[PDB]
Amino acid sequence: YVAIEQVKDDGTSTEKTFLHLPCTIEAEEAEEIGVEHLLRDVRDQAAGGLSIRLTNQLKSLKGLQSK
Amino acid sequence: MVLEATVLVIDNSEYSRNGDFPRTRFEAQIDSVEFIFQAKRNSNPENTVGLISGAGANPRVLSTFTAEFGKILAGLHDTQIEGKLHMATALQIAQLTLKHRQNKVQHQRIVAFVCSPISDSRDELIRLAKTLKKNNVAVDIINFGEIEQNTELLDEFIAAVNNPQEETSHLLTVTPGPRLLYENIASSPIILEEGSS
Amino acid sequence: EIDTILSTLRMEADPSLHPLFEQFEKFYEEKLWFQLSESLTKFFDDAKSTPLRLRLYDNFVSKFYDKINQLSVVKYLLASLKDSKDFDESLKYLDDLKAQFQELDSKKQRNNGSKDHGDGILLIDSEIARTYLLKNDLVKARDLLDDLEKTLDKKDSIPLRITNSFYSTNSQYFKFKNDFNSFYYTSLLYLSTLEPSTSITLAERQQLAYDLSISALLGDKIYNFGELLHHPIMETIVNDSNYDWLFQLLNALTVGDFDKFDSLIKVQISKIPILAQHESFLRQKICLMTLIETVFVKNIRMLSFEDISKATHLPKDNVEHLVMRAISLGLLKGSIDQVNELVTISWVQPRIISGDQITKMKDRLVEWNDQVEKLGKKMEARGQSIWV
Repeated sequence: YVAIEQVKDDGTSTEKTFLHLPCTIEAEEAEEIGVEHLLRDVRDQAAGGLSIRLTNQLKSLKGLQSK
Repeated sequence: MVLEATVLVIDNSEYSRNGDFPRTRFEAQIDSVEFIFQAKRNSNPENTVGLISGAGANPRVLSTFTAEFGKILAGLHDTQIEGKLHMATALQIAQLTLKHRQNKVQHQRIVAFVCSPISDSRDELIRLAKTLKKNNVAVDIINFGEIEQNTELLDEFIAAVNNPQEETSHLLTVTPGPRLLYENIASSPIILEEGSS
Repeated sequence: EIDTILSTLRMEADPSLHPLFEQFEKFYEEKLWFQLSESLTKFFDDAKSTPLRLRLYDNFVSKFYDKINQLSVVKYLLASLKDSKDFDESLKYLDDLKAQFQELDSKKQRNNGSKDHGDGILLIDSEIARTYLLKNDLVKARDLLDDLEKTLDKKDSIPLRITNSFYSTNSQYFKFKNDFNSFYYTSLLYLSTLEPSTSITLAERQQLAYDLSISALLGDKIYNFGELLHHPIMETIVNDSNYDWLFQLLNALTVGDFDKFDSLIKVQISKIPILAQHESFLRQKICLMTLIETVFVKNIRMLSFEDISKATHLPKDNVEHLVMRAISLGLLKGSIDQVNELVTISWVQPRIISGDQITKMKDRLVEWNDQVEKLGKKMEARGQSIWV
């Protein structure tokens, strides 16, 4: 979230607020080789084989419904 | 003064610019702050002083505990005069500032300059007063902004605080009319004040 | 010296306006610079109506400025030249004040340690621009506004009063050029952000309200009625004479009834010379409004022309043409088929938020939510064993 300053136009004064910015992960190369080496799990979703993405299909629906 | 840490609250409400003390009251208070700090240092080197604001919506730590007039004055040299007193918020925060200390044997004292009437419910400050005193924080008011344009309601509060404590609270009355702010404070007990210790 | 000026002011003043004058003399003396500002502030707000202002302001602005907040100095000057119907006078006093702030900051900045003086700069320039617009030296005004806009963006934030004054000047220029759409859009920004100063009175709401309403009536794309109501301007007052007929036009649009609309407008055509000559606009506007609304509420996104013919109360020859224009503007987008006399939309402007329409939103997302549920449970069962 980034603090922005903008007129909230409704008959209300200038409002200061925290607007969502999507964020992602990223790893430095130097860290990353070591991240991968630490990890060795079969994953909830890796985009691997048929059976793995199939699990993700069941998950993706239940995702949307709560959402 | 021996084994004592005193945070000065500087309050630079909109009644700080009032030219009652020459040239203005705001510049009169710098002279006052320099006055208190050098006197307490020379007397005892274990005396320490920090500088916080009573002004703005939420207080600002400008300085930590120090025996350095340079450190205090650098923060003081640039400060706003359009902030405003919010005494109730300030009281609870001053205590928190005071937990870190050069050493713990040093007492807990606030000296607060006052340039404007209270801006808070009267009844609340009485309750806060009695929370401070358990932990033995005593608060000495150099009063001169309350009696400009409002009645003196500070007496109630000073009585409430007053209990056996490391130091006692004091009401020292300074006339808002011209007399030079540092000058009244030099004649008032500031180092002739005393505790129950 | 100054005392002689104060005595003249008191003699001409009302007994009721005596205590404001008497407070200026004592507080100045007492060097209470807080009350010196407070007493003054009360005076300029309402006693600006009276000529009392000329003698008290100019003298105090040129003498004892340094003492009080700079903001308070420029606020009085603003009040004095509001009622001033002289432009030589106006231009003089501004140039003079600007010079004074420049000096003032040399001492003041160090003395307080922190204290802005850039507030007064912008406001001066905003006033000067405006002076030129009324003098109809439009070109000078244009470039001063542009410069202010650049300056302003370097700052992260300014006071409400600063952006309200920028906006006010800009809105004035736009109604002068009769750029109706831009007048109205900038006027909205003005209302939201408005000065906490109470210079704005009920009569000042009314003055502004006739122009705002005219600009949007003659439009074909302005649909900010919901924002309008909620803004101070129409919020507090609706029950004046200006807001009898004018507000009924406004209502008539919203309910989308052309029969009422026709009745009112004929009477208003003799009385109002703006409405006399812009007859064509008023009828076009109402047509586009009912049409964009009718498709929206329907979950069906195609409706025949013939039903639209009924809805807009215009023959079917005229409806086909109107719909060609709807695409051009981009208020609706879609395709046109005259092999069934249909309009099939693929895009519809968001309509204004009303309790009724929200209710439709709530249903739609409930409905979809049941499909999701039904599917995921069926999909669980089939291939139960493999979910590795």
